This record gives sequence, structure tokens and C-alpha cells, in this order.
Amino acid sequence: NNKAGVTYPEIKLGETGKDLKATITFFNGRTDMGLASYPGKNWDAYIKEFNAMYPNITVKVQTDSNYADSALTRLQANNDSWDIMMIPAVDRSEFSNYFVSYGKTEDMDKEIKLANEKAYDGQTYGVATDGQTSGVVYNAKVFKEAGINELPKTPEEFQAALKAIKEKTKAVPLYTNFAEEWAMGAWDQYIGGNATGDPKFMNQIMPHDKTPFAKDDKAPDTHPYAVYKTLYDAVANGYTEEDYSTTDWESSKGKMNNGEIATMVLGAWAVPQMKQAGEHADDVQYMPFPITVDGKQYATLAGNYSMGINKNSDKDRQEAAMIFVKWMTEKSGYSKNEGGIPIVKNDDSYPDTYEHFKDVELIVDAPAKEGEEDLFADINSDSELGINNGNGKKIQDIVVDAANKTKTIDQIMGEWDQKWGKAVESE
Ligand SMILES: OC[C@H]1O[C@@H](O[C@H]2[C@H](O)[C@H](O)[C@H](O[C@H]3[C@H](O)[C@H](O)[C@H](O)O[C@@H]3CO)O[C@@H]2CO)[C@@H](O)[C@@H](O)[C@@H]1O
Repeated sequence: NNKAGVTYPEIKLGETGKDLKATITFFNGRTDMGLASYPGKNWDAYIKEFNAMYPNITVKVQTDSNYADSALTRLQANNDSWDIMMIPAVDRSEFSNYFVSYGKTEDMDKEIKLANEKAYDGQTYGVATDGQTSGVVYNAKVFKEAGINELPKTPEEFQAALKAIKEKTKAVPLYTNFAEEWAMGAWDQYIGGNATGDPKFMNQIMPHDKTPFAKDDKAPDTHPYAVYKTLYDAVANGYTEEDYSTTDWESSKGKMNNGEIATMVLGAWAVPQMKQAGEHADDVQYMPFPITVDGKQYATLAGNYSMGINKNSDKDRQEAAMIFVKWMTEKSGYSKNEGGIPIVKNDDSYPDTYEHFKDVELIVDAPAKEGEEDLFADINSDSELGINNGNGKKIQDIVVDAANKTKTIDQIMGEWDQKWGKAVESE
């Protein structure tokens, strides 16, 4: 939907669009970085640097809490109040209904990592702010006070860790952030590569499997089951916060930094935010999610939120926005301050955030089989599980079910399997 016909591979930073005078609006969920008190480089700091190269492209930022729903509402508004947003849970087959293409996916694949993540039909509609993994944020000082001198790598070792933390320390062993739906929905992030070591599990096995959530009796501490059982067991064993209904996200950052929370199950993007939330940065560390597959640990490599451009925006703003995105990708250093993997395609660097990952194999999810690019998304929709789509409510239900002992983890996963397998048959 490119009005200026300028594509991302064609943009020569500091040359292209130097004649443009426009104001563009950047809508994202980093409310922290919209504040003057951000304990790092905030948005204005980046924009000031961008303006040294493009002084006549004014970039303004808007941010919203509960971004996952606000962005969806903003797309329904169908207006010009934004030029760049972080793409929300829009299906691939709908990208071209909202966003401007950055180019052919085969061209963008020479420029960025993950060019086919936010893509459809050979066109790329999203550029990730950085590369992400999911793991566990943990306070190493708390871990030392509890006698834990090596990181758990399996679910049983993880629960034993939580038992030691609760026994020997005052830290909340694992904080759920139940009250944040996105924080609960983030458990979906662990069920593919992390849990199976198989890049083909998410997009090629799950849409052809009626029971992806059942326990794997050949390796019962692997596969999606083991992921969600970890959460179930943390709550049921009494290793989480006393009141799940009153969790608070912003204050949990400080509590992790000061050793009042021992672990939180979050992506790498969360580590600098909590390192910075207090004076004890060096106690806040990042570990692989504790699953091991045949002696090895794996982490899915997938994008953070991707930057998408409004097809409503006029010709000048579309191009200015593409120039800003390219500047964020190639120049800003944002990935390096926000716990990110750089998105420039053949940048092999990585922040110190991954210093416990030296033995971990990062694997990008395989795409769908040729011809089934929509099969997973359709199954997900029919089943209403919303896997990796923001449905945190299904995760909240586990916390409630575990805390109240109304259902076993197996009953819950069987219920998911019924809904998923019915959807699989429908499509
Ligand atoms: O699931 C989509 C996407 O989620 C990414 O993680 C997001 C969170 O979903 C959430 O939006 C979080 O918002 C925070 C923000 O980082 C900061 O802490 C601010 O103060 O508070 C808000 C919550 O109100 O931001 C992270 C990072 O964008 C990430 O897990 C992706 O891999 C994933 O696809």
C-alpha cells in the first residue's frame, strides 16, 4: 500500500527523503520510555539522535497501557492519528488491510532478521524492534541466599529451586503478574522451540495435531504440557504471591531488583527494565526457561513487537515513517539497550543479557508448509485459545484453577486439546 513507492531496501539513510518536511506519530506500548524518568535512553533521546540526520522529520510518540487492546481499537478507528505502531494481534492475511509493505520478503530478508514473521504472500509488513527470546528473570543474590549455585534446567529442578527460595529466603519465589493479561499470555511463548527443540512444532506440527497440549509420556518434562505445568505447580505448591488478583507490574520491577521477588517468567526484553529499576542491577539475571530436551536447552528466536506503517498516512508520512523504521533498525542501538537481538540481518552481536545462554540453541520457528500459511491462525481462531495472540485469560484460569484446586493440570490441558482438535478438524 506504498503511496510513495519508496521501499525499505531502497532507502539510503541520510540521502533518501532529505527533502521531506513532515511530522509523524509513533504509537507503542513502551509507556516507561515515554517518561522523562526512564532510567535509560528514552524515546526523545533516540529521536534527538534521529534528528541529527533527519532534522525536518518530526517524530512524536504516543503510548498506551494495555497496548494489545488499545492498538486493535486504534486500527478499528481507521484514521490518521498514527503513522507507526507496534503491530498488534492481527492475522497475517489481514496485514495488507492495514499496513504499508516494506518490500518483497525476499529483498527484506537480505536486510533484516525475521523478514517473514510479519509478512504475507511475499511481502513484509513489519520490522521487529529487536530479536527476542523468552526465559526467566531471577535475582542471583536471592538464589545464593537459598543455596542455589547452579541454574535449574528442568521443571523438577525449577520447583526444587522455588522450594529452597521460599524455605531459606523472604523473596516471593515466583511472581505471576496475573493482573496483567499480556504477562500471563506470555507463557505461550515457551511452548514451541523452547519446549520441544523443534523449529517445526509451532507452525507445522501443531496445526496437524489434535492434542498438542497433552503430556508427552516419552519425555514428560518437555512439550507445551510441561510449560503450563510449571505455572500450575508454582501456584499449587504455594510458591507464588499471596494474592494473585492484586499483582502490580511496575512495582514488580523494583521488587525483582531488591530481592523481594526471586523469579519472573518473562522475555529478555524485561531484564534491562528490572536491572534499571533499582540499585542492584547486577543481581538481576536471565536464565533459560528450565526445560531440557535430550540433554540440550533451546530458545525460540522471535521478534519483539514489530513496527508497522499506516496505510492511511499520506505519501510523505509513509516515507518518513519508513525512514524512521530503517533508522531504528540500522542506527539507533535500541536493541543493545533494551535486551534485544539486533535486527540488521548479519549483525551477529548480542547484549550481555545472554551470558547464561552459551550452551543454548536459539531456533527461529519454521514457517508453515507451503500452502498452509493461514492454517495455524485459523485453528487458533476457531479454538479461541489465542496461542501467542494475547489470550492471557486462559492462563489466568490456570492460576485460579491451581490456587483453588478445582482442576488438575491434565484436566485443563485436555480441555484445551478438545478445543484445539475440534478446530483442527474444522479447517
Ligand atoms: O506478546 C507480544 C509481544 O510481547 C512483548 O512483550 C511486551 C509486553 O507484551 C508488554 O507489552 C510490555 O509492556 C510493558 C513495557 O515493556 C514497560 O514495562 C511498561 O512500563 O509497561 C508495559 C505494560 O503496561 O512490553 C513488552 C516489550 O514490548 C514481547 O514478549 C514480544 O516477544 C511479544 O511478541
